[PDB]
Amino acid sequence: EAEAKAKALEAQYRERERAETEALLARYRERAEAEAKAVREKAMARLDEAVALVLKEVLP
Amino acid sequence: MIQGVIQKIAGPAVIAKGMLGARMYDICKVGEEGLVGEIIRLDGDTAFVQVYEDTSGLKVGEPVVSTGLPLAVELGPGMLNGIYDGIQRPLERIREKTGIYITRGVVVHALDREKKWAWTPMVKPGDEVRGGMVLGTVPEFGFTHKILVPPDVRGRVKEVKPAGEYTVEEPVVVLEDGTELKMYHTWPVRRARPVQRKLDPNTPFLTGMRILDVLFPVAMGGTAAIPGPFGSGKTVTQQSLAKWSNADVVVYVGCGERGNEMTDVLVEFPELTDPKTGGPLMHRTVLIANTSNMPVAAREASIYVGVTIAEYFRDQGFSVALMADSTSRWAEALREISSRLEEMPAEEGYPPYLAARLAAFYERAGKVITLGGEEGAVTIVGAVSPPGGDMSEPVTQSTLRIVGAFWRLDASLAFRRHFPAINWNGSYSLFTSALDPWYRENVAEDYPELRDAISELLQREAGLQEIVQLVGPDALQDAERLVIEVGRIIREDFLQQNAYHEVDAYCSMKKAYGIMKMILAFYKEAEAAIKRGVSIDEILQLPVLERIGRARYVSEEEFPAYFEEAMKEIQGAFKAL
Amino acid sequence: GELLVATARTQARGEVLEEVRRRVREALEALPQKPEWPEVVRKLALEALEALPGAKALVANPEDLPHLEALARERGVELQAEPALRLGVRAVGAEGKTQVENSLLARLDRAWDALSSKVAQALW
Amino acid sequence: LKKEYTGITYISGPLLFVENAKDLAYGAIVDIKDGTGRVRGGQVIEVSEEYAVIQVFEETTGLDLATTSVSLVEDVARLGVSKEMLGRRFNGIGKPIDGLPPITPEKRLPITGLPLNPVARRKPEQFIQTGISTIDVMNTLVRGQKLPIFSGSGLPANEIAAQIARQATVRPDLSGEGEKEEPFAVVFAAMGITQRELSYFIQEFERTGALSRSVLFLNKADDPTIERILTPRMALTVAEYLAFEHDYHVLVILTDMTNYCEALREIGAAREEIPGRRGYPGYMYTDLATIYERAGVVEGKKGSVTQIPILSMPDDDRTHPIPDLTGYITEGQIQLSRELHRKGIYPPIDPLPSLSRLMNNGVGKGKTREDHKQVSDQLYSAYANGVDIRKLVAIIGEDALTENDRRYLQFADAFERFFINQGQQNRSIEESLQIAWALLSMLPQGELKRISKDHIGKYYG
Repeated sequence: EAEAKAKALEAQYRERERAETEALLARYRERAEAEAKAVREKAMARLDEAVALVLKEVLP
Repeated sequence: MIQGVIQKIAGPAVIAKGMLGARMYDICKVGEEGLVGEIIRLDGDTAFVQVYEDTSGLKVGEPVVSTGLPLAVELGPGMLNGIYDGIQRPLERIREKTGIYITRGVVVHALDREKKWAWTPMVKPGDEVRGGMVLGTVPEFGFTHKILVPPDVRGRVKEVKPAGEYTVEEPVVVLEDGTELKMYHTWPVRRARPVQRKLDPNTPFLTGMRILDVLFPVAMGGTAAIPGPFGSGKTVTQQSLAKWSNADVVVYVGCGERGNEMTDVLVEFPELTDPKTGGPLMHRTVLIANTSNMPVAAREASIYVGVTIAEYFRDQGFSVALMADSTSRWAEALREISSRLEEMPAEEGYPPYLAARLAAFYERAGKVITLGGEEGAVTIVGAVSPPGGDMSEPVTQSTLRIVGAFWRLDASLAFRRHFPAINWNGSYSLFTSALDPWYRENVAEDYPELRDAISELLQREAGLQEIVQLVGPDALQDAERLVIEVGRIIREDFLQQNAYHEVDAYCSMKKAYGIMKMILAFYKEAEAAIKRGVSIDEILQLPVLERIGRARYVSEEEFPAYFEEAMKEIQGAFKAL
Repeated sequence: GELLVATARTQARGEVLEEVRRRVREALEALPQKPEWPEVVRKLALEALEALPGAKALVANPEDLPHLEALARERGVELQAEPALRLGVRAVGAEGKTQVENSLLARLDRAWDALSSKVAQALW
Repeated sequence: LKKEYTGITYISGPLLFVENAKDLAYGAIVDIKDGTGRVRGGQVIEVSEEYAVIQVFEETTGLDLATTSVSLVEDVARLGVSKEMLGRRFNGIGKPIDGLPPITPEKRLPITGLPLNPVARRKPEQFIQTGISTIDVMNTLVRGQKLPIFSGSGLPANEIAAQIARQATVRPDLSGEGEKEEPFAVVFAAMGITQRELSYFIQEFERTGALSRSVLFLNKADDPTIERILTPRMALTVAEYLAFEHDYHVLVILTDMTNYCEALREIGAAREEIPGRRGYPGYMYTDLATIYERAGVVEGKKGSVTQIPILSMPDDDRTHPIPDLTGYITEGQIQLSRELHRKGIYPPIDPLPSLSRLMNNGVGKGKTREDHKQVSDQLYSAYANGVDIRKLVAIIGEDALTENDRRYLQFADAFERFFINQGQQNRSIEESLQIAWALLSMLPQGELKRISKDHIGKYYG
């Protein structure tokens, strides 16, 4: 019974570990793509303020 | 092709003039003969060539011609079963060409340019090739010598010459750039060959000697250093590392060591047989010899040519073992060219960049994935020669900060003809904790615990030996005499190799585990026999101690039944006591 | 996972700065078709002559020949015609042991650092 | 603009001499390019009106004199530092090797630092526990301190440094404030490690998850041997920035300073310069001082720098100039012993040749416990009695010793097996003082002369 409960709790918490680990990591992937898209889409409309500034400060 | 004349000769250092635009660390042909030198210390339009051959009999006025290329090895099929010197020239072709004396200034090609090799392509027109990928195989002896793209060449394959048999100089692949890939390719010897990723080493370098893999192991991707004064062997240990290993190929580079070792290695290796594939042993050795009376600057290039050929066989998937003998003679070569070049030294003449050079050498060992996807490794065993004892030398302490395993020989332990002379009070290895799951799968289950018991018993014996020498043999009560005698059985039965006996030389892990289990079972059952009132002097002449003591001579085939019979003798020989 | 989201964020942030660098690289490539082009080229040549006291040779392009010949008849210079340059001019000093290039792409690539600070601060 | 200079007269070793260079400022960075377009860093270390010496920061293979223009960049040597480098990795020059974009530099600081004002320092005062029992009880590590780990050649220095990285915390309930738990930010300055020690540090920091708080200036062993000069300076630049303008608690691990002193010996022997001891130059004290003394806490601000240099003592002594001058600049050392590691003890810290000069500021009443300094002093005296009575055992043999002499011999090896020996366990300060009293209870009263009477009355047994 000691070996059986050891093996059963092992398989139980490794199922738990596997499922919750992949459910966490895919959600972090989703939120990471959302954050990258959000900062790029905020920067695109924000652009062309920059290029005139850098071309003004490089040129005399 | 920057061409000039000699302005000054000073030792083997030719200070040429008229060179304005020769690149540093090129290789220039000095003299009217065609001697070989490497160029350093540019000044104005005045170079500083060092020659690699002898230099006597030259004049002032002879042209020096800069080739405009660094020191390049050639890499390809036809290097196994072969001897080279420090600039990769085959010694058999020199012996055929000029005599039994290594003369100055003779140019034979490294790879023989007329042997017909079978070709089996593995690319097709309209494929893409990157650096390090395979283009097809060539069958060499019983290996499968796959040929590589050079590591700075990529593009698209335009044509492939078909299956047949060819020559190493013939351009077999043509890309869609006009470039043509031959069989061999040149590589600059000091720029290290690239990798994708370095892994961690977790598989042991089995070296066939009991102490050097049981008590101080070294992984497949690690480094080890063997010091030792004269008369401490070290040459039979390097040759045993070369003869009896699991590594697929062996580069044996000897920089500044006597010629009798090299003629031993060259003569007797076509009669032996590696225990992996049959055939000769000499068909997996590339040996780069540079004898002591050969010139004193070629010792520098001998090591780099050896390690670049070792990385070439590492990139093909083969697990390579590099035995670099007498790196302190390379240190003296750097001292000679430094004190010729008039630099200020540090700590007995050695140039201050010495440990950076030794780190650049011992860094190339490892266990990588190659550029062609597959996995390879290379391990460096470097024999250091200090003057006498004297582990406080600059080269010894400068290689000591780098090496993963340290194997210290002694003279006092070798003047009693106890070979190998591995002093286990001072030797160490960092690869013990990393090689434990391999042990626990592939030799035993309790194997680390068992050799930790061995190490505890040896430390106990060596600590108690001092008061044994002081008071004499009497005052040790009951079981400390047993600690002495079990320690003597260990250092006369498990640690002492022969390497000349036909079956004691190679010792796999199972037989070493067996002898270890014999000795620990004898010790535990003798302590169980001495906790009840049996005289210690009675136990020390039982016959089963002889069955343990001659158990390094039972063969690999004859071992396991003998092991079980010695276990039941160990049991049934203490029942009467 | 937090390293995953942070590295995705910083590489997405970096490539937009790369494309702003692309826009200014092309808008400085398409500068030699403009009516103030001899003005800006002779201004940059005057600065390059100013920072190197007493030059000898002034390297310019075969396209960059006619717009600055009034410079090539004063200040002791002698002009050299070479298409090696894409933008700007070069000042060869004492005995060829000193050059001062004042090309535009080189000015962008050297001055890019604090300007990248101000570009990222302006866009965020 | 971008000026250039041709006319390199002389290239040898790490040095090359440009001429007609009066506009190269002293200490300025140059970049060298040959015909193959590859650039190489360098720095000026002499300017004349005639010519100018330049040290080369990479390998000098492939240069020539018909080409190789030397251009000027960054009038004094500077590192561009932002706050966004808290997860990155860099080489010795300061460039990212992780496939990621280069940073957006908010400030750009001079690399060599400016000496910190002794009026505007604060006393390093707040107790860090490190888990290691010897360091917590006997040689205290206080936040804002420089203490190197003097190690041998095969000793596990890297594991002790990684253990102090993974479990050093400050306990404010003993201190009396609470007030938060903001953890440390590691700056790992590696000078010439060999991918084995590097793989151990990276695997440890990634299993504990510290790489989202730690910058790593990795200079591996095959990388050229001159930028080891640049590495600790452009690590402590970021350490001073992140501690004294953004209020973090930066812990710096300066790996293997013997490679830095080797690089100084190289560049001091290539300049024909006055040696000190064993060939190292004269100014090695000043350069190790201007690395080390860029640490501590300041007055009226929030941050803290804690330096752990790592030393590879060459012939495991305190007489070589590298551990010797290191011990002169720093405040205390932790020294590892070859004997205890042969006996199998981890961490093999022998407490006799190790000390910490800032212990008395950050221990004692209201900061650790009322018995801390006295327990430390009695452990030192009794373990010293054990050490020098083992020599008497080695001389005359045991059976001419009486009982109180044998109690010290039992104290010494019970000390070495139970107080020092701990495999990766995080014994805090209360449990370590409990084990210290459990070892002091092997000695009778009248032989504990450095502990006050109420302490020995209430804690004993």
